[PDB]
Amino acid sequence: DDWEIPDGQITVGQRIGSGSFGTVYKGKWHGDVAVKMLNVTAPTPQQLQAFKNEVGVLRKTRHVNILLFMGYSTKPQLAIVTQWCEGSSLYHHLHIIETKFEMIKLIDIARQTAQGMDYLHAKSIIHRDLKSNNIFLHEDLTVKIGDFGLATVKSRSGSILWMAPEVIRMQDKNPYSFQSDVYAFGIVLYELMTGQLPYSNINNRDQIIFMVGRGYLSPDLSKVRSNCPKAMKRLMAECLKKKRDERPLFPQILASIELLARSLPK
Amino acid sequence: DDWEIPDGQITVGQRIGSGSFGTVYKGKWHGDVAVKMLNVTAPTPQQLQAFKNEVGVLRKTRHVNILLFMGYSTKPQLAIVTQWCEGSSLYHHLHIIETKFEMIKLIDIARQTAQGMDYLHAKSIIHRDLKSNNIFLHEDLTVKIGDFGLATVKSRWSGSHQFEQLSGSILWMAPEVIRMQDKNPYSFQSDVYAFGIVLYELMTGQLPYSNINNRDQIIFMVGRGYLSPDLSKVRSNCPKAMKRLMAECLKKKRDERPLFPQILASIELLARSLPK
Ligand SMILES: CCCS(=O)(=O)Nc1ccc(F)c(NC(=O)c2csc3c(N)ncnc23)c1F
Ligand SMILES: CCCS(=O)(=O)Nc1ccc(F)c(NC(=O)c2csc3c(N)ncnc23)c1F
Repeated sequence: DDWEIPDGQITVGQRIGSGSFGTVYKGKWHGDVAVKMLNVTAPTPQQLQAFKNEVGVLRKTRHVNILLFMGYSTKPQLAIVTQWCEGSSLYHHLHIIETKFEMIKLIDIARQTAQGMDYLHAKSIIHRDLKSNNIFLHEDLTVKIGDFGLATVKSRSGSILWMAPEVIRMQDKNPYSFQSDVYAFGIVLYELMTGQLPYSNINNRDQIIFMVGRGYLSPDLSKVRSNCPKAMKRLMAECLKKKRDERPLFPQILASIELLARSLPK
Repeated sequence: DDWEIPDGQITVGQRIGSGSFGTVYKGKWHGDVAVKMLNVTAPTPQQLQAFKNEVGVLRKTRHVNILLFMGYSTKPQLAIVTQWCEGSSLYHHLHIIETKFEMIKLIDIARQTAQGMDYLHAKSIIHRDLKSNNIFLHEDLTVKIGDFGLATVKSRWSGSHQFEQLSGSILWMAPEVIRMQDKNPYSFQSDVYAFGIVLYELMTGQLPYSNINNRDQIIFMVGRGYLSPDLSKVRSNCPKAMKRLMAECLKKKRDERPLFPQILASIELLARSLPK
């Protein structure tokens, strides 16, 4: 049972992650691992207690498209250990190196991503930050969705682009529904289908923020490339719906992504 | 938490597992899965209870080189559900479709297999049936070790699954195991021995004792120590450290066999001694 990983066992190496929420280092623990060290130095329950509970959510995940939670540290620091992934994140492929994907592959990344989310949701987990930076291309073929945990350890800016309007207008207590995630997905669809971040012709974040939340600005669905199937535009539009209850849930989304997939190379 | 998958959620499809201890099917449940259905025709509380225990073992595993356990069913029949791997088993590649692997790749397959084994052991689980059919090459480049699951349940239900799967792996059995000298011959080391055999498979592209068609004799001879894998068949470009590690691994005397942490060190060492 308990995934406590006693000190001395994990070797820490090369560094990668910034901000708060933690620092991420590439590690070694029965092979190459990833270690996200929260660096929130010396808790102190019930801060300690909260982390143990946050871990509880992670252990509920077992899926090819969800990042493999392997264990957590308490001693050296508070930390979570996951599988390490070769290749780069989708945000990197698309908007940093500009890897041009074949239309067939693009549809597939989407396919897997929806696959993973459907799972997350079926297991009552709201990601609350689905974006192409948290979608990893492992060996550049398999999709691993990460950073969906530790909402709560953050309860006790700059992924605005994926925020649904209800989320964006920091309005009520909990904007986060499955459909909040669906909308974010929509944005990532638009990402794949146009190899671009939305609203790139507006240089004023607050303006984006204001408009998105009011439904005056929305992503420009006509920047999809020609070899992109008509039905993809139809689904993007469905996930991107400003009223949340107009958005499909994932199983239904999944269905559309499959149906339209095996009408493409034929 | 608890992993029981409620009825009729899973979609069974292609039959793949022959086997008299139930069938492996390619399934669908949140994407492609593998479903192994025990089809010992309806328990019997509490075989059921012990079954659930066996999952306790499976849940303990969370490693890239261990076939991802995804959940279990009891509802229609008893079942274990895992990720579906694309690609084929190491058995299939070596012996059925005769894939010639790059020397670098082969050593890598060894490493991973060793890697996963190390972990498997570092969680006090003995495989008891390591062979190249239980080493799966997902996407042709990641080893997922499977079929180490329902140890006790298998060890203790009426049927010829108790027989077949012993016969099914005489080649990988350590001597200690071959001569049923007592109740428990199975060890970290017997696993190391079987691993030593897959090492042979990888380097020789062959099963051992390929020129001894009488299988009853194999059992006698190996148990007595008159027979062991012919290590002069290692393809001429195999690093000579790997040929030594092989020997080290296959030691007839169990306690001369190194354990995985150390094996892993050797494999990683001889890796660095090849491309550069
Ligand atoms: C099961 C996921 C738990 S979580 O907290 O929701 N996500 C989560 C937890 C710990 C991590 F190190 C990471 N990983 C990363 O941030 C990360 C950055 S690069 C990278 C990589 N090449 N392989 C694995 N993980 C990462 C997570 F994505
Ligand atoms: C760690 C998993 C539990 S276990 O009992 O050790 N192994 C185990 C349990 C249920 C399965 F369907 C399988 N899978 C198979 O037998 C199997 C045959 S082909 C195949 C494949 N392409 N991908 C996954 N699994 C399999 C297992 F290997």
